[PDB]
Amino acid sequence: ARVKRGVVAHRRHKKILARAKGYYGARSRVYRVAFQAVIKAGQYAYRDRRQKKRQFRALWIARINAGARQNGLSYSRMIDGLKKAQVIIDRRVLADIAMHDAVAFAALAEKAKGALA
Amino acid sequence: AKLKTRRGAAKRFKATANGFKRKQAFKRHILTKKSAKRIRQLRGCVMVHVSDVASVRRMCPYI
Amino acid sequence: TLRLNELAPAEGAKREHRRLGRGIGSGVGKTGGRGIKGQKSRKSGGVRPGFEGGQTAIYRRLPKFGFTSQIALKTAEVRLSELSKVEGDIVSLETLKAANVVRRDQIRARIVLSGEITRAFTVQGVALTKGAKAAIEAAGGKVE
Amino acid sequence: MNLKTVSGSAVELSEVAFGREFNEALVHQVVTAYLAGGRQGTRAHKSRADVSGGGKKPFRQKGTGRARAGSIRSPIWVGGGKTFAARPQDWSQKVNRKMYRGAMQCILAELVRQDRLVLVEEFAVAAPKTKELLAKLNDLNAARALIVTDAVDENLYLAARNLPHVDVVDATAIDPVSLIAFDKVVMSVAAAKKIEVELG
RNA sequence: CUCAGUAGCGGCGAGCGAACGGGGAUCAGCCCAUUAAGUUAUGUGUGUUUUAGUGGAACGCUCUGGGAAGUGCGAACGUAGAGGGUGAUAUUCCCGUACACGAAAGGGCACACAUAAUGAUGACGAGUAGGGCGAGGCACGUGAAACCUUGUCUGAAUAUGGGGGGACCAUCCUCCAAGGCUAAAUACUCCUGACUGACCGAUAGUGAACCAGUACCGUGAGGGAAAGGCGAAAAGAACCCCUGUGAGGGGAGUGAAAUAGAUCCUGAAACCGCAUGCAUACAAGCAGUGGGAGCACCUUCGUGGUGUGACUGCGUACCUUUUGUAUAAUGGGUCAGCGACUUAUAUUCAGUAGCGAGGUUAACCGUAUAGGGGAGCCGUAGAGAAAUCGAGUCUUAAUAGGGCG
RNA sequence: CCACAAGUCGAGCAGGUACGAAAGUAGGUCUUAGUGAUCCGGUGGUUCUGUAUGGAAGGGCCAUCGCUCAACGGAUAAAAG
Repeated sequence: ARVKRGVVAHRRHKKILARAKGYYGARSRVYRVAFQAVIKAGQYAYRDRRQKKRQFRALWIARINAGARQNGLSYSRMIDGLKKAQVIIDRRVLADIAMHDAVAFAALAEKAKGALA
Repeated sequence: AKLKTRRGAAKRFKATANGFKRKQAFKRHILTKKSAKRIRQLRGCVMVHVSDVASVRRMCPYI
Repeated sequence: TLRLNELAPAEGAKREHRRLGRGIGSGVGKTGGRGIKGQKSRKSGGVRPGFEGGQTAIYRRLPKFGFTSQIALKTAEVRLSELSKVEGDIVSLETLKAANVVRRDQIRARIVLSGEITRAFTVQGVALTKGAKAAIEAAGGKVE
Repeated sequence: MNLKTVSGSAVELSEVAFGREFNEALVHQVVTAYLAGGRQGTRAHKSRADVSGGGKKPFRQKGTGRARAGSIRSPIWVGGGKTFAARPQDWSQKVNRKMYRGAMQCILAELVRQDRLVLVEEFAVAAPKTKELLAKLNDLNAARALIVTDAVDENLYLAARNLPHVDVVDATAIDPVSLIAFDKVVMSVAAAKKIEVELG
């Protein structure tokens, strides 16, 4: 029972090369180079699925800081005031309101500052 | 082919009901200086230690 | 049922054999379970049985003892319960050999008390232990 | 056991030969053993010693820049020997006598249970003509069949030789694979009695 | 085939390794000078086989199609439904197959007869048996070393005799050396015929599917390749045009198909062009990844699809070997194909199946995976170096004690 | 105590004994170093074995002897640059 390797080997190499579409030079043409490039891409994606949450939280905090300083507070004081006033709205929604509706953010700042007083 | 016994080991070990028995060393010569207690306590057969049983089994497959 | 494509072995009767050196996922890839370097990782790598690295071996630092008897190789031992295989009621060396409880090259036999018998036997020219003789007589037999 | 022939008469068959409970694992082992025993096992390959040439070292050990080589017939090189060259093999297995008999009894009991066995008082043909046997089987509703007879008549043999899916055998020549392969088994009463004496 | 990896041999190391007995295959004895069985040639007569060959059954419509053996419907032969071919897949189209028949001539084997030869220079075994010295063979390495062969030196008795039974002696048992012949069971395949394969399918299988032991290499012995495929049928492209009366092409024509057009089935990857869309000439690094504007085409008009990725956070390949490698430590120019835990026997453990105080046959016979074959092996009892005893036994003066059970 | 092979302490029971009136003490010396496995052979005993049988030779068991094998768990009987 002699077994030839061609069809299965060709299919495997072709699947790797298909996942390597768009890369520069030999990384999309040569199997040895393309195979290393796909594994490293997978590792990078795994790590960046964790990095993404940190980056977006930092962005929300920056936009909230800008809104609070326009309304006369700092980010830390505004967060403290809201926590003392029992408001449980999160930073993503607070940043959305800060960017798109200034009057509602001013009302939230008034609530926080009243709680601080 | 067939497994072959190590005849040197076959001349040294014999099988009991649950193990192997052996003779004791240091009783061949230089006996005057040895005390009577050693002379009479090194006489007779003892059992093969559990650490050497496996090797004895590999060396003597049919006993 | 009962077709050549509807028959299977009992569960647990067959296993796949171990194939070394076929990739990371298999768990026995690369070195194939042999470890890293040394004599045992080479082809035909084991040392001779009884070799202990150079110190005097267990079977050579101990003394030899005894001698081998030749009549013991032709003496035969028979359990009492084995007497039931004998056809007839005469127990002798020839009838034991015919019943195949004794090898054809044994010159004498001994009967020991190991089991039980119910029939009455007559024993001729076969040695008996005290317990075996008591059992044979208690079951109704006799000797010569 | 009491079983009727095709024409309504009664026959008495032993429970041991025709009523034993089915053991699929045992039957599978025996059938696989028979199929393995059918193999021929004739083949060979040439190792690095058997291949022509290759006695001399191709080039010196050091200084050339090549990977070191000892022969042009190494199993790494194209055209070299096979690493593990095969030899003719024997594929037969040992089957215990009692295991074979028990498997045969189980197979016959299952055939009786599934009604693929037909008992016939007498089975004979008058001339070695295929059409006569075909008509007899067609009226018996046994178009595809193994016919087990006590003693094989020449006319029966010659009539059956050319029929597809029809075979004829003696009572002492039945085998576990052929008992299963065919759709129905037509058995004479004398053959059943002899098989009973043989205990399956 | 067992006995048995037993008894033994062995720097008593590594290792080497019987016999007796039992079960099978095949079976057979005959002679030493008037000379046997047998064998080989020659010739004759019977039987068998072989080297060419002859006959050999039975299918039509309909659909798809370049082509029917394929679809649907309904028939026939079968002692023939093995195989091969035919424009795709045929028991009834062809060659054949089951079966029946056949030899001027020639050869092989077997049996009987006849004529030679040979067995057969040999008539009961003397430089022989035995011994001293040195070696060889026996499972047996000088060992307590019997037995066999002999290079050298010697040397009997001769049936009231002689050889052997593992140093040697006695007794018992057994055999008759120093003269011969003899089939079968056993070993093998350069060859010839038939058949078969859970053997290969052109980097495989022979080195060799092809004008291969060739080309080529070497003074020589010797070493030793690569290279299969148009189409069913050449129907292998008349004639016209560009060009050098070239190569190569464009029409026309053949074909089911010419991107089947001659190194011609299919035609993958590395590698090299042309066309379209987007990005790119103020910006520093394993080239991606998470975000993300704009543009182009498509569109079920979007919280859609496809291509591109300005700007931005993070981010020093893979394998091996190492305490530890981005390491300036090893290996890889790339692609495609090939390339490494096997097979036989023995043994131990774990699963699983049968039988169960029992289980199981080996060689072998066998119209042969069946059925026979019980020799043998494992289990059922230990203690002791052993003789011996035996649910006990060894040690000892001991029934005490203790060790193995 | 200890990988193994080895090593160390030991009350008490039986027999024979010495010294004490006796209860008793004694299985070497205050203790911890003064040492060498297996193989091969020698010597004294022995109710074991004894290749047809009776013996014997040889072997076994008990006691004991031969190594500066000191590279001291000791690759050979036998070895420098």
